[PDB]
Amino acid sequence: GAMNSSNYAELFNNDIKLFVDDTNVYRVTVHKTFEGNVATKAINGCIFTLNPKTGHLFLKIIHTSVWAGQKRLSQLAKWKTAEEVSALVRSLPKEEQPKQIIVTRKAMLDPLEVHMLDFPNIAIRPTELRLPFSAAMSIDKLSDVVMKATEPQMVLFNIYDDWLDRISSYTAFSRLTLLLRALKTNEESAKMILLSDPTITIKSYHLWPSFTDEQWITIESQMRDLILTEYGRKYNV
Amino acid sequence: MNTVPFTSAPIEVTIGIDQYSFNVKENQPFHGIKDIPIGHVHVIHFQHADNSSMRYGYWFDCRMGNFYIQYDPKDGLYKMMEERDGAKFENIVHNFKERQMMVSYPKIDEDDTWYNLTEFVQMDKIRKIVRKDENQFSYVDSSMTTVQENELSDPAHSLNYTVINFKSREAIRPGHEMEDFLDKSYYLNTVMLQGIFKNSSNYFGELQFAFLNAMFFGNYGSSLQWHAMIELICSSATVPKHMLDKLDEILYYQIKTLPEQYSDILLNERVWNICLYSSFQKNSLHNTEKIMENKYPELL
Ligand SMILES: COc1cccc(CC(=O)O)c1
Repeated sequence: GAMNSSNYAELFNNDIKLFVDDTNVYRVTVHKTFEGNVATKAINGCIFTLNPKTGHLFLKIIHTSVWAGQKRLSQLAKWKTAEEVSALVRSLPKEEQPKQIIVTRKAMLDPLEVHMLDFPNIAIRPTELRLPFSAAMSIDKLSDVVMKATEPQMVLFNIYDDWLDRISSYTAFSRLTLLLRALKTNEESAKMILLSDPTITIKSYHLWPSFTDEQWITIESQMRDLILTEYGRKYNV
Repeated sequence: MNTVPFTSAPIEVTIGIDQYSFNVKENQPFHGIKDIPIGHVHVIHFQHADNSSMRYGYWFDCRMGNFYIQYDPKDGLYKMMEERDGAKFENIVHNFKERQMMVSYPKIDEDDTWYNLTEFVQMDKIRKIVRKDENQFSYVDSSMTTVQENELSDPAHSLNYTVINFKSREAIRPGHEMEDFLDKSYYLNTVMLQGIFKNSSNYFGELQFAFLNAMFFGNYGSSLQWHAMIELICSSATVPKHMLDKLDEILYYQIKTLPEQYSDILLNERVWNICLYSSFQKNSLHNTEKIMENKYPELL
């Protein structure tokens, strides 16, 4: 059934599973036309497919050419997502294929179920968690590879950098969701927190700065403050 | 005009014959139903006064043999049987008819309701859905499950309706996933009509039989089958024009006949709202939409 707070540790057991988030697949800018009407212009997007136990991120870049001449793009985007996830699964060796795929939005259930009919043993599940994966395009290196793409492309990352050498995947996921929630609630402030200290850098092969354990505690506290704050600035509390 | 004679009526029972019904008291001198129209299938059905649980009954066609009803006190039900001795059967019916011990099939001459509900229903197809090859008539009751229900438990006692499943490899061509799921024309026209049913008459026959088993026996799996067969047509963008016009007439008479008080359990809100107001065929069922809106505007 659905994934929620009660069965949360299931994410970090040894059954392979992927989260799929489609919120950045179809992206547009809305603008005025010379005649004063409104039109959209698509920009490159991405499917965010994440193994929460290992941090492995399969970032399928969606180039704007896939929308050329198509209608009902928001509906097509869900089926395109499901097509690409199905193709990714088929590309993996059998012992790497997931046993479950968790979709962050319930509208992905039928498109993914239909594309995975050949895989009756892979469970397709929704979730009650409100996960902040939409903020993935606030990670500079992910945004850069999406916007520079001139053709469809898959790029592999580890979204935990080297954190699993020092922490568990439960703790790594908690750190990731805190970082992404902060970037989603106040991107400018969050990025200021992450980079204010020029002596801490991002390794070429990493996404996040090379914080020590103690510095991560400070960083993590600064992100919680940001989130609670914004929740005040928003609601006036 | 044919007759279904009865040995006796030892237990109080409500007896249905097609859309008609009458109450028989315990040990009442009731010996049959006469003046049954030739040319249609018929259903004779039962609900005991003491256990309204289990409506049950028999589909039959008097052109196929001489059938009589007799109460079995061991199995506790009214059973249909076939008499092979024709002279004997004619003689039994003639005796009951002279003593005026039978009720008359009470067809009004203007009234085409039963024809309209059974237009495409054939006894040979009923007997493939309800498998009991040693009899020419077919038993159905409230509890019998369908082949599809059993996949999701006795096979001999099942309703072998054609399995319809919109999220199945049969319904979805590799590479046309979105296309075939959002427009079921392939599944309707190639897989089901050309492939399985062979023609629309056989499709409509199974649809009509499923409705009638839902209405007369409260058979839940038959109700599921009826709605699935409607939804498959309404969710197809490409349907022969004659099929849509005929479907409108079929459903009109089914909705007209449905007991007003069973609409809550025999009509699926989602299917009907989708079919009448969202589907490809939302503008193609004028008669059905008008009777639904005037008779059951709450469901919608
Ligand atoms: C009650 O109607 C009929 C007709 C044919 C045979 C029988 C059974 C009998 O022989 O008693 C009953």
